[PDB]
Amino acid sequence: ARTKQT
Amino acid sequence: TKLYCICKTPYDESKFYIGCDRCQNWYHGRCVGILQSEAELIDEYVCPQCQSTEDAMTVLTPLTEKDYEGLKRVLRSLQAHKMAWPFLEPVDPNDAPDYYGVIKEPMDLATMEERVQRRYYEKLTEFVADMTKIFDNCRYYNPSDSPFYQCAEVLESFFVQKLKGFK
Ligand SMILES: [Zn+2]
Ligand SMILES: [Zn+2]
Repeated sequence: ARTKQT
Repeated sequence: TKLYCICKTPYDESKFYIGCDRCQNWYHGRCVGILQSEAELIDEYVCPQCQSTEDAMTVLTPLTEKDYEGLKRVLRSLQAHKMAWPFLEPVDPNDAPDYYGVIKEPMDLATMEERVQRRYYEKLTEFVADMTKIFDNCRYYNPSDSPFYQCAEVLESFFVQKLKGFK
């Protein structure tokens, strides 16, 4: 999936 | 520089985001009920609204090749059901008078098979409408404690389960 994490 | 999520808020690098592949918007994982580890296990993501729209449109999209084959397998499983005995064939007219006297839109699994064969159905909703027509005709014509009615109940329940995940 396409995510943005820290 | 933009606003994301159902909660209309700018990007916060410290928050976990996931991108919907249908609408291309971004969502806080916390706002749509998915954490990072769960997100790791899925290839495409689809946000709740987009997912609702897909669920709702399954009955409306055009029937494909494979869909028609699937409808044939569904009818076959129904025709084999023990409680399907009253619905296999049209009611014999010279047998049940008042049946056609009060039922002007009969339906039966054999007729449904013919309709599937010639692609009379173009949307799942039409197929489901005819299956429902079978059970509602039955429940309209027979008392609720009678075997006919209860057979309609059993097979409709079986049908609803068989239809899950179809498209
Ligand atoms: Zn979406
Ligand atoms: Zn949010």
